[PDB]
Amino acid sequence: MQRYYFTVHFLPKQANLALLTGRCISIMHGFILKHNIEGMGVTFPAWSDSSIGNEIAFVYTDKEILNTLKDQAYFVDMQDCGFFKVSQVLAVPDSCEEVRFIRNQAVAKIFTGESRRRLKRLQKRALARGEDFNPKKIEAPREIDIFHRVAMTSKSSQEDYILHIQKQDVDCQAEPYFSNYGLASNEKFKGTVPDLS
Amino acid sequence: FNTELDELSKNAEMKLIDLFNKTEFKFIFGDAILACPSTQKQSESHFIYRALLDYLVTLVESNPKTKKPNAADLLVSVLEAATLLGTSVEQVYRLYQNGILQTAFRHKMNQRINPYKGAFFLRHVIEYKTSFGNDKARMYL
Amino acid sequence: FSPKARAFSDESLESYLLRVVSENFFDSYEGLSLAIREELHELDFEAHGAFPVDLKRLNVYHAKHNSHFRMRALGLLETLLDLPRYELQKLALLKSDIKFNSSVALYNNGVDIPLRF
Amino acid sequence: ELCNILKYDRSLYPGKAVFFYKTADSDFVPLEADINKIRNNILTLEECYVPPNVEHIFCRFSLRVQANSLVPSGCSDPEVFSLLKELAETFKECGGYKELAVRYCRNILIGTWLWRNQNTGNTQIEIKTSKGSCYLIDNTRKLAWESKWASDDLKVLEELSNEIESALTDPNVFWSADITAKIEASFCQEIYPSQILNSKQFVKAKCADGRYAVSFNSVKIGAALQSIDDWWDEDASKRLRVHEFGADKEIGVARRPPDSEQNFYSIFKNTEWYLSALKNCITNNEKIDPAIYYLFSVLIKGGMFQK
Amino acid sequence: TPQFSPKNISPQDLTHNNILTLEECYVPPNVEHIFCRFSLRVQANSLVPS
Repeated sequence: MQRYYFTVHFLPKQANLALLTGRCISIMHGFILKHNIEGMGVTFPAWSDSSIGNEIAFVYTDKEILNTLKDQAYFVDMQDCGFFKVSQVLAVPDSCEEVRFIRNQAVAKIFTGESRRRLKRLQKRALARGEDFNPKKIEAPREIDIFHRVAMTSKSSQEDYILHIQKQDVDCQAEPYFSNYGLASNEKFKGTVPDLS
Repeated sequence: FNTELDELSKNAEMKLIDLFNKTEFKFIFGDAILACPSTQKQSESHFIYRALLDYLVTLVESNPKTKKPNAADLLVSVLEAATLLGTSVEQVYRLYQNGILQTAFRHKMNQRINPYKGAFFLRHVIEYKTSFGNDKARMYL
Repeated sequence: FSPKARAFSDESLESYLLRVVSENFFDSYEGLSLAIREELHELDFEAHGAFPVDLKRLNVYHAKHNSHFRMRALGLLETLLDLPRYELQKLALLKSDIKFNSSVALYNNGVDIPLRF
Repeated sequence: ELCNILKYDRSLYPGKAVFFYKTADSDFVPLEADINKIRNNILTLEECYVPPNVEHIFCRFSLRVQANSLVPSGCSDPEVFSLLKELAETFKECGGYKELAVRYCRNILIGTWLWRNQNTGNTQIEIKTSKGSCYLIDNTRKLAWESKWASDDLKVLEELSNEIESALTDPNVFWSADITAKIEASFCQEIYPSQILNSKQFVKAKCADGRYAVSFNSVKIGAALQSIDDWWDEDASKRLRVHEFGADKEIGVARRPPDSEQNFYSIFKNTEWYLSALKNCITNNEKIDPAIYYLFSVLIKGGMFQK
Repeated sequence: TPQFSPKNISPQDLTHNNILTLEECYVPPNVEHIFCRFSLRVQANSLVPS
């Protein structure tokens, strides 16, 4: 029940945060798929409106498996090189302070490529059904709240893409149900993580 | 020397704090260009220098020019550029003066290039060197 | 398009390319040139900018300021026309730093020539 | 030698180049950007692409030409004024304005002025002149500076160069041209108009009905037409936009530096020398010195130069 | 310099730009005619000094 966590702090000032945040989440994703783990959450302690911070923290109920994830190759290698500061497995202060980091896919619609892909599909489907393809445009400009980028590579398809992460604040803890990037996708998954500083 | 340089290429993506087009060459490979014996004598190249560069020629060969940056977008300084061309440092500044070799970010008017800061890409610094033909190039055989 | 004619020991770059367009195919060298200009433009804009349309200024020693880009263009030309690697680059009249008493020189396989000759 | 208040007015007046497409009902539907705002310190991201059912897109602009390169607009020194007047007259009568006019005209025909949108599809260019001529290029993608053209395109080049040269030399002739490019668009092709410097916003032209149509700055189209300077060296890799120090924007260093004798002012100090050279070049198969072509290309650019 | 000699500042700073914030007036697209109107009054003030 007592949710333990550790924290990876990025020491260099000239570090591309979207890259390193992606690497840490990808290694967690790989580990989760290998070991068949469910309930793993990701939190950004040093989250600003300017940017995501130098810190990324992994929140789970078991202590041994977090200790196993702390003892992965990349973490100890980048700690030996002196770029990473990896914290020990500490119990959460467990007072309150729950937030929810969501991967909002709707952010992807502000770019031209998405509209081109989406219209190509609608054309094929409208043509398949047998009607004329005539989509109608929006009158209001698209309203989005601040989001931060996490650069992610598909090793299956060798495709570079980006996770559009948005932070929401909730009152009290919900059930630990997340995506395979531990990232509570705002309808399917409703998983909360403790706010750290 | 090949097998020593092969593991640095395979584990290049591992060490990355930033993107390839923002990281310097000495961050991945480490001192292996500016430690190499100089070719100031005669324009007669050293057997160590002939073996180093001939590895870098096949590096840009295997890393074609795509929208994702790769190991052939590593930044090279004017001294590391001077060694790979085998000329004086003023001669390589003079190529920069007549915009023959193209830096990799624009200095804003009072920026005089720091001789140790990584200025040029590894990519077209090699292609400039393959524009000059010498006898033991891999083109003929 | 896939030309089957291959370079001789001492054949010029222009000679080989004219013998590529001698296959019917393309009507003239210009037609081939504009078709490769289009394919380079879709591939790489820098190599597109380097690659000239005319046969006049196609040798490497003509390009004082975009030699590195010219080699790139030439390498993409090899890759694109179903040729082996270096196939065009061995026929090229390459650059040379050696001065013949304040006379700029030119490089062929092993040999460097004064540009006056 | 050089005056206090020497200044020239530019000779080529291009308008804003508007992007639009034609439907069954309307023959001017403005191409609108998609505005997205974020967050109140709101950031505005704008993207521009061809609507799904549209298969051709149009870039249109007007070019009017005055003869504002014969005499300076202002001058302190009478002898300089008389010298430049006679130099211009000498250069005109020798027939160098024809060579400048041809280079200016060729850039219009190959679609340079379509910057990043050039040869993305099968572009045709229609040119309607004030004198009731109508030229058509048919395919922009088959032309190039160094390429040898078909007789049709060369006839178009000859005729339009003659009209531009007459406009550049005669003060009593008012000359304008309406230039449209029709590009075959792919499915939702991304379009690259001019951006604002200050987030990402596009240069818009507000229509009469209130809608904003993405466009190029006049200065940018100008910069395209006046991209002819390859005189700086014998084997010039590119053609520079005409600059007084031969400044290259992409590479970011001057090709005619102040230290050299090929910058504008060094050439402008030898006018009485070049006048005698031009007077010798009259009656004579002898070609004109490229320094005078660079000189007159700067005078056709204009300036409020020294000082 | 004031007497025509090149002072030595960076070669890259010569191709460098200046940011200009201007106001621009263009005719809206597909507006055929523009109009300029003023009113002129004439008084007999040159007969006698004021």
